[PDB]
Amino acid sequence: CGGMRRKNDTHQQDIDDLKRQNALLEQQVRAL
Amino acid sequence: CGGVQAEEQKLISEEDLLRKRREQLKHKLEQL
Repeated sequence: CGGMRRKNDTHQQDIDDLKRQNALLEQQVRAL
Repeated sequence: CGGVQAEEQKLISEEDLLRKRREQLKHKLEQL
C-alpha cells in the first residue's frame, strides 16, 4: 500500500468538485 | 488497507454517476 490517498484524493477531488457544481447547478435550475 | 481496488472501484463508478447528473442538469437548462 503506497498509493491509497493519492488515488483516493484524485477521486475525492473530482467527486467533491462534481457535487459542488451539481449542487449549485440544480440550485439555479430551480429558479428558472 | 486490504482492498484498495474495491474501494477505488466505487470511487470511480461513483464519479461517473455524478458526471451523468452534471450533463443532465446542463441539458435541463440548456436544452429545456
